[PDB]
Amino acid sequence: MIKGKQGRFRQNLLGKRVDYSGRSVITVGPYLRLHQCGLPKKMALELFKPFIYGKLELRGLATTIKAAKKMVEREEAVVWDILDEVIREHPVLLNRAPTLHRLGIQAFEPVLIEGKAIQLHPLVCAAYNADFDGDQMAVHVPLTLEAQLEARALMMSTNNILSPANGEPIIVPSQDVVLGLYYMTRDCVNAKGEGMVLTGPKEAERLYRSGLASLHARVKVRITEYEKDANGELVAKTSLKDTTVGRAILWMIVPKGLPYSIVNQALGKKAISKMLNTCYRILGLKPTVIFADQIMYTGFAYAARSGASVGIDDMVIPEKKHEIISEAEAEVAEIQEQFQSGLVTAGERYNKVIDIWAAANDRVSKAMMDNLQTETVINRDGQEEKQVSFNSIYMMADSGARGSAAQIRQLAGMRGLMAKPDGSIIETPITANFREGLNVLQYFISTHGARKGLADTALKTANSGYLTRRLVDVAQDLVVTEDDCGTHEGIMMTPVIEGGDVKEPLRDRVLGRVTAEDVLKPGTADILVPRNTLLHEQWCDLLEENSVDAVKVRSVVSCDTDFGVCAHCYGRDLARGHIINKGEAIGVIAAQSIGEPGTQLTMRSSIQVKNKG
Amino acid sequence: VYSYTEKKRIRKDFGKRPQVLDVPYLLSIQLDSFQKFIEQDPEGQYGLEAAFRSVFPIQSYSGNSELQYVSYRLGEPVFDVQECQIRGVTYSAPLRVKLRLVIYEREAPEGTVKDIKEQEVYMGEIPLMTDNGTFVINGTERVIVSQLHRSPGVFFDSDKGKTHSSGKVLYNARIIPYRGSWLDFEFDPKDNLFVRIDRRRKLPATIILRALNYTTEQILDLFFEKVIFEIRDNKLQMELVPERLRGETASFDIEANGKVYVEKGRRITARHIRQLEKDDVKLIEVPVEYIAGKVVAKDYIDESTGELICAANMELSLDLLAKLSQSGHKRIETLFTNDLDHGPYISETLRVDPTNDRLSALVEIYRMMRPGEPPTREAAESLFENLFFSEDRYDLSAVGRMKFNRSLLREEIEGSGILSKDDIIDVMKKLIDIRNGKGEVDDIDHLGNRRIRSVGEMAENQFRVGLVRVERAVKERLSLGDLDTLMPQDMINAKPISAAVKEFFGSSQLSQFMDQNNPLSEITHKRRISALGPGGLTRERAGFEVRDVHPTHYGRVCPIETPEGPNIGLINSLSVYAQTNEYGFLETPYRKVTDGVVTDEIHYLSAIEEGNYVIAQANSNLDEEGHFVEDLVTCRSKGESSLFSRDQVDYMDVSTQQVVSVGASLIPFLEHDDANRALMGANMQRQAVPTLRADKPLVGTGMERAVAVDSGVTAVAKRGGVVQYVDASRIVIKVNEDEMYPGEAGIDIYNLTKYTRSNQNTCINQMPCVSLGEPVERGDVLADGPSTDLGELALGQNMRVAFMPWNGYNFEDSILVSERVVQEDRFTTIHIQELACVSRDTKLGPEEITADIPNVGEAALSKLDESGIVYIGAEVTGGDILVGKVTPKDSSLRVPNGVSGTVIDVQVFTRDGVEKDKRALEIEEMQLKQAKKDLSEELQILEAGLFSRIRAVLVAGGVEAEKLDKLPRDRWLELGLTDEEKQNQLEQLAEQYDELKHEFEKKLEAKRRKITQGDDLAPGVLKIVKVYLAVKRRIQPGDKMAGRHGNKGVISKINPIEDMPYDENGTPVDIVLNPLGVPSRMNIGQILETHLGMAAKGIGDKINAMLKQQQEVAKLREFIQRAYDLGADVRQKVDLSTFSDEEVMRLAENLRKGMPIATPVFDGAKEAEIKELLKLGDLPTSGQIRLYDGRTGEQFERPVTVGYMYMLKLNHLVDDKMHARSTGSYSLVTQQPLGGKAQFGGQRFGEMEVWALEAYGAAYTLQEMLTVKSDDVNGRTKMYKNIVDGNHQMEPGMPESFNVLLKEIRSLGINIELED
DNA sequence: CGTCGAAGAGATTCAGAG
DNA sequence: CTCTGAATCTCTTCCTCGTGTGGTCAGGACG
RNA sequence: GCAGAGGUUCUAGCUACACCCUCUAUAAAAAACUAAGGACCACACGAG
Ligand SMILES: NCc1c[nH]c2nc(N)[nH]c(=O)c12
Ligand SMILES: [Mg+2]
Repeated sequence: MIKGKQGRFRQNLLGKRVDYSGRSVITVGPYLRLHQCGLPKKMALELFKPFIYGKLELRGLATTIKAAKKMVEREEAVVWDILDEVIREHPVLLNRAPTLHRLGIQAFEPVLIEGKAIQLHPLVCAAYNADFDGDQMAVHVPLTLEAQLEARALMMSTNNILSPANGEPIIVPSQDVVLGLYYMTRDCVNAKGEGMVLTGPKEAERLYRSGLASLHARVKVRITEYEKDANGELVAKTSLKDTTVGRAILWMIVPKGLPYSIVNQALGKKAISKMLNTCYRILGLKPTVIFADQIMYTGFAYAARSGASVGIDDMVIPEKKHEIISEAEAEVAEIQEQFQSGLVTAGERYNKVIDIWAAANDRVSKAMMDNLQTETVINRDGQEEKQVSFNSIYMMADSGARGSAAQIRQLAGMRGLMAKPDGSIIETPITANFREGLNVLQYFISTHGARKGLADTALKTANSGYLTRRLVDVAQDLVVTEDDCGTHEGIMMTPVIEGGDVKEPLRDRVLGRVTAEDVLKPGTADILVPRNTLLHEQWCDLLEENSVDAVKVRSVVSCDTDFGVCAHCYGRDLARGHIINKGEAIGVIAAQSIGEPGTQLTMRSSIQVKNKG
Repeated sequence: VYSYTEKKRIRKDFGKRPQVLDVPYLLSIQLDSFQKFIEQDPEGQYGLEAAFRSVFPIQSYSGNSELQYVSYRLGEPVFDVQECQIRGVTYSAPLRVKLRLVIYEREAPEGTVKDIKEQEVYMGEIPLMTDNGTFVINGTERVIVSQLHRSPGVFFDSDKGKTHSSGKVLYNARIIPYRGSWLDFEFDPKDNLFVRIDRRRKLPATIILRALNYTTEQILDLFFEKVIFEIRDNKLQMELVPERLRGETASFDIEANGKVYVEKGRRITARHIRQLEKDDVKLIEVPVEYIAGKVVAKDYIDESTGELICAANMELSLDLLAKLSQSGHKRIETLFTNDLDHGPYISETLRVDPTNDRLSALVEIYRMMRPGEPPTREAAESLFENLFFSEDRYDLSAVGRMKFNRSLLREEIEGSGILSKDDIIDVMKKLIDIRNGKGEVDDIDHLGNRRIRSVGEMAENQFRVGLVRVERAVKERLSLGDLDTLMPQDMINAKPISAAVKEFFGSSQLSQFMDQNNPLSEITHKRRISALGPGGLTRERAGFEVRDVHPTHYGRVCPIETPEGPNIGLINSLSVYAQTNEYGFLETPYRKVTDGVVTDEIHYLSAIEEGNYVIAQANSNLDEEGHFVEDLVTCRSKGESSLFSRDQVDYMDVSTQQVVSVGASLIPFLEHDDANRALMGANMQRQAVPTLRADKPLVGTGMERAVAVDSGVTAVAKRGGVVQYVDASRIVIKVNEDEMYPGEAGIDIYNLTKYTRSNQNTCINQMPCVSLGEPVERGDVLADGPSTDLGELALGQNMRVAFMPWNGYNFEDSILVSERVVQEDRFTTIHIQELACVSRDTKLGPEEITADIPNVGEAALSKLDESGIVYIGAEVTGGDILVGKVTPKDSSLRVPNGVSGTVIDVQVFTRDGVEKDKRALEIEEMQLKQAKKDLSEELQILEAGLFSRIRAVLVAGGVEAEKLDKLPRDRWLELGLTDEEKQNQLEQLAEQYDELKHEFEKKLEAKRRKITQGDDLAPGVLKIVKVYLAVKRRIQPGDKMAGRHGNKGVISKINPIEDMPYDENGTPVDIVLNPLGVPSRMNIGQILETHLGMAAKGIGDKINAMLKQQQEVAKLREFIQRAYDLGADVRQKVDLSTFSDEEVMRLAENLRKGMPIATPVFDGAKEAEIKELLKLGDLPTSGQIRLYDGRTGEQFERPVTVGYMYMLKLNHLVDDKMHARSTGSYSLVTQQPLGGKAQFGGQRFGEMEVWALEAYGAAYTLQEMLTVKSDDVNGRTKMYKNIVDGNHQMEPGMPESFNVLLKEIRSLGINIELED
């Protein structure tokens, strides 16, 4: 009764169950801003009972606590009015069940709703990794004044935009808004309203709502592109830029500081995330929360008007597939006849069969992809012209909304070669897709992989949990207590290449840290950057011009402060783009950020030059 | 031809492959298995009799007293299923055993017994199995899942890899008995055989051989080929056989008769060995350097001093050889050691052997078996012969003998159950062969090595355990008591056998609670076979190759359905056609194939017999003449599909759905979606709560008319005839003349079970499906059960579904639902819930049940009668008072918060001795009157039927009908009926009727007594009252809703009807799904089911339009015939020209809602037929129509998909999820929340949430999560006053859990304190 | 009426040659 | 011959929240 | 409970952290003050 997961140390001392709690299922909750979340009335009444008693006593409605309890149980009209007072500016903590990393438990401002489900802003349904297939979040309440202020200055959903693991944003638009934006930012070579001149976005939105011009149409518009080139000043330039009606409508949503070279492209998913990141970088936080809240409204509203549905005719089966199948059968038959003649060995024939089947699978996949994306053909007011497809299955893959080319390979082309439970590749691959019928044997073979993948969940999670626990309890005590070690030595940093393209440039690893010795310009005896200056984006851009490969960087391994790392030795906080404050608990942050990707992580001649040089 | 109910709604069927074998009775695995456990077997094998035989010899040790079992029978059950469910007493039957006791004379084993004592004794209370295969234990329906455990016998593992960390393989053998101790032979890296019993410490293998009276010479001869040397004056000439020389390098040049064949230092070739054999030379010369390295075979002694020259199994010594040479033993023997082939793994083990005699080996065995126990010359002997060679302490089953003799390549099947001396050495030789290279290891996961154990075998084993305990008692009693002084009942006790059977049935890892969420959940739960339980593997001990699906699962078990989570792949469900062998293994039917023609007679093939054969595939086109139509047919020979010729095959699959389970076979277009999603599609059907108005599936597989009938929900008529009187609670059928017995046939009555609580708080209701005068055929459904329409499984309700994003209200898995769904009440399910108030007998006086509740108002007592019981029919809500119970100085039962239902019935149980109150008297009198009315109504209707039968004979024999009317109808005996063959039958009928009257006048009193008698109860309770609430849960944002194909998601908004999108004609859709879930998770079947549903509803709309206006019957008939033909060839081919043109107008009514469509799983409808069906009506071929936005009113570009999809409502409703609490009861460790459940609780601020708090800078909120909120006796009571005061302060205190840990360490002899 | 499998570190075992 | 490493035996731990059912000592007289 | 005693009520209500009132031998005129006994094990389920 001391040791183990049942003992005191891990059941009653660390994880104490708490009062003022709750639980419910999740709902889309789209309308509430990303700083607020829904809450059923029948739950917020029970959570905030002492506050209601106190407010009733202040009003004089209840002489004693007994009468207050009676009137609370009555659920009459006065009680709801009181509840709409203690709920005004009282954050609550929406905590997901398996909180792997720091963003698991966030704060929200309640908005009372009827029903019996907890709503949730869609843009934060990614950090939680919370689906909507009946997931269950628990609601906590901060009681003391300090707790209320903390759940406002640290935990509000508008305060942690960038994840602590990496600087990239964590509120990237996920499924429907991204598809809507992608369908908005496109072009059909001939749609009504082509070649016209538009006064501005205020007029483009009207010309589209009237139905006089289609959403996609190459036109000429004028745009007031605001520039921050003057330090602290907004320079307004207006040039007649050529773009689509859909892109022009999207211009009004974006703030003024950003340039126009972002909303002009096809706007997949990574483009949207980069747009948010640049907005945060060059505009701050306050004008980025509004932008990220407005982008979801536009994306939903123009994915609803799209009617992006999936039909059987979408998943085209390439015509070349039958011929490819026949020729692959002929090649495997030739190898079989050779083996029956004793020319080749069993293993050699097996390897040849595997290789030719892989080649045929790649060939049929290429044929299907080329018949899926390009094959759209329309008129340009004259002869026929080529244009990227509008197939819904293709639009859900190019935009990155949901699914990649690998899954579509399983929907139209052949499934490929499947693995036996012991790790071997079966000789005959499954030559049937999902749109077509799947045979009995080709399904009994397929069930092996599904069973193995589903059984690996119950071990991947069980091992990642233990690794995370060990990593948490090994650091567990690192806190940035001193502002400057004053040391000199720091570990070297160089780009890492395996022989292909550069895996990580020096502009990626070094950014966010502090140099050890004075980095020198390629022209010798020239100190480009001092020895103890932090490296932000305006410095990394300079480092690109001079093209320096080796830069010394101070790191927490060479710091000399006992019982805690330095502030300079740790570099950028990676959550807010400023030097880490004196005190932040960095011991647990790293353990959580390393043990978090442990769920999706898989548990298991002549060298030709790349380029001239 | 078609049955009458088949003609009511005949389902359009797809499919091209004509099935041959109808699906068997689904539950026939449990019913038959239990039928072999209580039914009499003169054979007495695997029967209650086969269990008695072994434990019934009864012999007092040298006491000349004998008792033998003779016969047994089961008494009539005291209570029926219905009458025992309410009382909670197990549905049991007394076990009466006849025992014969005889007394011999003193010291006369052969002498005749002086007297015979025979009587019938009552022992045990064995339960019984209901008609559906469910055991009743304590008023709760319980089902016992079959187990799948490693079969008794012998297995040779390999233990490849990690052992010894040097790339070596350690072969091992085990002898697993059915009841006994495991015996394991295991090799070692040093190549020494080691015997290990019961997983104890190791032991050299020869030790267990020495214990079997085996000499060293015998042991050596039993494992090796001896090479014979003969002393000669010719350089010690030796006999060399070429076969042994094969595989040996030429140590020295080999010559015979002065001619050299194989050169020295050259590897001997097979050609060289062949020419040696051709020369047929026997003796070959050998240097003395080759014999010295040869280990001797037999002990050689000198005849002068008598002592032994060289010991056997001793390496030859040249000086020892010289002593042997001078002694002159004409024959010299050595064993043929050959590291390549005949590895000497016995000689080295014998060197390791520490003993030399049998007694020493037995002493070592006793020392190892029982450590710390001093040896004894007799104790070891008894223990060794008891461990293995004892009939009682070791028993291999007949299946064990079969498997053990098959693995050893024997010929016989039946043999002794105890291990034999030769069997052990045969196992040893097989292991040595495995090591040498011959033979192969056996795969554990092979489904030919895991038998199935149903309920009957487990019950028999438990009965045997009870029997051996009672036998140990009775034998000891028989020795002490004087002979023939008492009846044989006194020596035996019923309870020891009972507390052994009832313990198994009640509490076990296999006697699981039965879930009744659906007619399919019951079916798939009585079929599930699990590998857990006693004698099986646990979750922690479960590896990863066991969970994987073996190649030998094809047709024997479902490769799709397995519960996710911890026990994944361990509880796989049985297939649809698989039927258990006689030994326990699994069998799957196949069709016998002659040289060219595939016959009709089918064969059941075992798990191992399937291997050596070649089996064709169900998707093999046939000419209907029996010959295959192509030249190359795919098959499955060695677990690897390939192509073969027509003449090679000799077996084909019986059907196309024989691989999948029952539930997984209900998914239409199953083959189109990935197995990962079908695994959840088959797991989200057994959780679909039954709705209010059950609706047939617009697109179903075709196995819906076989799950409703085969389960128990429906009420199939067992006799054919006509319906005489239907009603909402009873159906009376008048049987025909031929189908009825000549005497006492009468008529048949079915009683329908009205609203009764199920094990999952869902309603169980029966609704009539017929009308007066409608003929009813044999084996036909006429009582639709819960979630069942027209005898066709119907779990959900088909809904018009459109795939499109709608303003984010169906974001990533949400499901938008129109107001039209709630308005039609298409998903408002019933939820019957049961409450119970108990009146205990505490000190200071028992509690009162009265209605005089102190300190309560007049409002609460309005809903209470005089006796303190709520009126049957009131509408109670949360917090209302149900029954009044005042504790002896307010403990009255109250409705739990949130529940708002109507009381449907109240049943009051009273203990004998205490007085029944007024309400109890009212209930008892009501039940008595109802019982009398039932016994009178049955007689009135039966008399009507019987007298109707009597008139058939009364008109045969020249008897006028009017005179029979003149005399009283009840008694026609006044007239003299003409003598005939029917007069005697009628007189027998009348006499049986009179005897029946005398029987009823006693059964009435029996029922009177049964209702009136005070029922038994737990000790210390006076009366217990049960109150039933019937809530009607509606649909709500948050309630789960899942399709059949594996798509799930909660409802997000109940949109008003006008806001929904609508097609051109004006009909608004009812559900708006999110398409973005289809490409990521390949469940593409559902997109290909919506089109079929839309086609079906389009044909339904066309039929409805033809019906709404008056139309000639021929118009409807020709259109429906066209619809049923539908282009591509199908198996069904149903004709409408034979219908009488009046059943067509009824079929049209049953089809106007939309014609159902069948689709067998793996030969379903091709997309061409779907396109043709779509073109049969009007809807566009592609399957997408131009919707219109509801709010804006504009048009939707890129037209979207519309159609009808079957959508179940999962029972994970949101009303059972919200829990939030502020303050309440605390635990012993003062961790206040006490655990979120029915009792108040706070969600656990778990270990990871503390880290998530520490990652931020938040510490004050962490402190308030850890001290004030959770456990601080001076913190909670302080801040509860601070908050209501107005200031939100904090005081940490220090958690009580730490003051508990301090005590739990201080009480350990360790002083832990705090400084200051 | 109280009352009498796995898998890995580590600590035993244990060993081999110059 | 005495550590040298080299087998060999023994103790440890193997996610994290919920939703629910059912079953259960200790130790029966005893004066 | 100013100390002792009694107490409206809005379970019980000088301690649970408690608290207040009136009164002088014993209960009766009055408003403001609080939140309680719930262990272990098997089976099934859901999500990450
Ligand atoms: N229970 C009697 C009574 C009435 N008012 C009271 N006020 C206080 N502070 N305490 C009490 O005990 C009472
Ligand atoms: Mg989910």
